[PDB]
Amino acid sequence: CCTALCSRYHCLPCC
Repeated sequence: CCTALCSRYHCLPCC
């Protein structure tokens, strides 16, 4: 994902 927030707010996947 983008950073860590595995939420549907960052990229979409899990980080």
